[PDB]
Amino acid sequence: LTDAYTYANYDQVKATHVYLDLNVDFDKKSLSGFAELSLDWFTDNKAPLILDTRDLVIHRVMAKNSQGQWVKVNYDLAKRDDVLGSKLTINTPLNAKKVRVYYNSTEKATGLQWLSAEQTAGKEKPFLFSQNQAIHARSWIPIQDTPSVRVTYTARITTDKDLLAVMSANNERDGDYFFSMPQAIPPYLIAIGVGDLEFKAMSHQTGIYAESYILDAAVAEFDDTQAMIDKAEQMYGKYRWGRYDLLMLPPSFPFGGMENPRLSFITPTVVAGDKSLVNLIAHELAHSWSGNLVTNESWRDLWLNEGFTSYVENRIMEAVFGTDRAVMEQALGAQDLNAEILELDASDTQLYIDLKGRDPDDAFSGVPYVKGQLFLMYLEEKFGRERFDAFVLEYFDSHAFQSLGTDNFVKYLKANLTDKYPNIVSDNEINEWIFKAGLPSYAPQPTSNAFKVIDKQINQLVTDELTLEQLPTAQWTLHEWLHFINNLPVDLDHQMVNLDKAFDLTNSSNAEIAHAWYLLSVRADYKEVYPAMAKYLKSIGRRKLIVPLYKELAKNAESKAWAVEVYKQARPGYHGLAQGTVDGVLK
Ligand SMILES: [Zn+2]
Repeated sequence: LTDAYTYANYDQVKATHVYLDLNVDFDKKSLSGFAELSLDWFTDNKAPLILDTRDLVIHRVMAKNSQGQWVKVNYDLAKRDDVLGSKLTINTPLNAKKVRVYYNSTEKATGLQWLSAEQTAGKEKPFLFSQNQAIHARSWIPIQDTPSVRVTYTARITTDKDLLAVMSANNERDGDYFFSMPQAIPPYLIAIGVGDLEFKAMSHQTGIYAESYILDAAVAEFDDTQAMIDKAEQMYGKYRWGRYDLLMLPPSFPFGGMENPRLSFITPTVVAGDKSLVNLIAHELAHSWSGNLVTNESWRDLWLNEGFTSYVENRIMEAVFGTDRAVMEQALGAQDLNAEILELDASDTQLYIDLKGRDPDDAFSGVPYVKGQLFLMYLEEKFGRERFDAFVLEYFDSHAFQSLGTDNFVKYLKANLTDKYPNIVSDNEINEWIFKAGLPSYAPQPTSNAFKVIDKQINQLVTDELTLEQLPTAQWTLHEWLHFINNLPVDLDHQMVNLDKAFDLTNSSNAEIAHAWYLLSVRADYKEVYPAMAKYLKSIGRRKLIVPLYKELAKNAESKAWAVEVYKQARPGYHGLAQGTVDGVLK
């Protein structure tokens, strides 16, 4: 029961399957039908089935008694929590083997985005998609929303004729689809998308679903993913899910992607045209092992997820693209970790983070990913890949479709590494790594030559105050451009213009570029890139591409006001998960 946030008494009862009978109503913006949990009881004496819910409407609850008869049981729907929602206590027959809840979700459901046909690319049909991480599955599924509880699911979804349903299971149009996931997964991984979707594959087990405009552009961009999976299997074990597809969501998607088994939800912001932001997909394919195959039991073990997924993400990048692309990305990333540790509370920089009773979304940083990566990179360098990678492979094989907590990871990390090959790493470096704030100083600090030739170059003194701009720009990769803009000095102000007029980083195609540019601009007061930044902020709603922009922007009361004026235009359209965040950084 290492886990607040769940009213679910997963102590005595545990659901092993979920049959969903739902109807997708776009006018009422609600899914309505029923959830049929199949349970496994541990205690011989009577106990209630406690389930998590949110802005769910309950019609009736049934359970199967000692004689398989669907009898009506009664429930209590507790007062709504601000973060956990309303606890549903259903009074179930001693050992009820099943329970059927009849409900609907409401449009205020926090785990679902209802996009009007106009907020879509087709402009003709609306679009729906889920995001159930961390604790939003309950907003449209009465269940034990806990990463500690894994269930298989089958689901009968009803939609309109001329709309397609997708989920994180096997899809065998008409408007009557039924999906099946025979693989036990925690709820945050139950996902659904409905819209005017088209499908093209790329390989034998990889394809894409999208709105046509981005379809072929997307298939041209991730046609490497098959490679990700073959190189990834080589070192990490088999891809136990069968198929791996990509679901491009509309520009409104708040994140960069969700690792929904068999169907990763990807932001359109990565279809750049040059394959530069592709580590995102290598990153979502990494979850297949960390955070999907083996999942954190609570949200304080969230690093066992992002950490390892970030580490494996890079490896897959080295294997298919080469270690120079690979460490060019570890550096670029470690620079932000350092920047975040600085703006962060010296309590959140810990790996086994304390949530303090916060929202699993509020309490969220880059820490567990990069610091959890440097951590495993530390054990790599310490033991070697042979030994480290054999261990990591067993680690995934041994926890196949299981849950794990920080304390136990340690027990295993010791019994299978740190103690297997003794006297290399001490339990002080282990404890220090996962429990203490900031970085250990002896923490790997990936360094990229190419980057660092640039470092030397950024030294064109006061400005064209040694060297012209006849640098190797015409050879600069996306990575090499973010490093330039990134450690370029914040004292260029206007001084800045050669830069934009020569390379035009303002109207820069790649979004990452546009980002780092406006970030630096507003910092140095390059006040010139405010209009382009406006459309940018109004257009895209990915958090990690507007959030930090709204932060720096909202730190000069005169500037912080320009924010509210635009955030009042871009506000509608953003995903709730984003609005929420920007709503706080904008006072
Ligand atoms: Zn992730």
